[PDB]
Amino acid sequence: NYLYRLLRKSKLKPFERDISTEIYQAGNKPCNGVAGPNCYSPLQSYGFR
Amino acid sequence: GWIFGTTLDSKTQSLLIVNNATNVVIKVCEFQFCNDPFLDVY
Repeated sequence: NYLYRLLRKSKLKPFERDISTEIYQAGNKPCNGVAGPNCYSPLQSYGFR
Repeated sequence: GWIFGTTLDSKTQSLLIVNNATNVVIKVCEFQFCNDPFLDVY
């Protein structure tokens, strides 16, 4: 349930939030909603044990 | 009234001030606006 964002286009200004979950792309080929090659979901899990 | 944000309708939370002769509704939520933002009267 506890998630973090590891990929973003730019640095974040103070006291702002980013709730939207979209497919992040770091290349020329668009993801188009498919988490395939060069496509990563930004919300990653901690996984505490 | 005034509208602030990055995009509209969804995908980004948007500031929203609506003024009238009675109150002021400032509200940072998603909401629904079309491509022609206007307030209907009747």
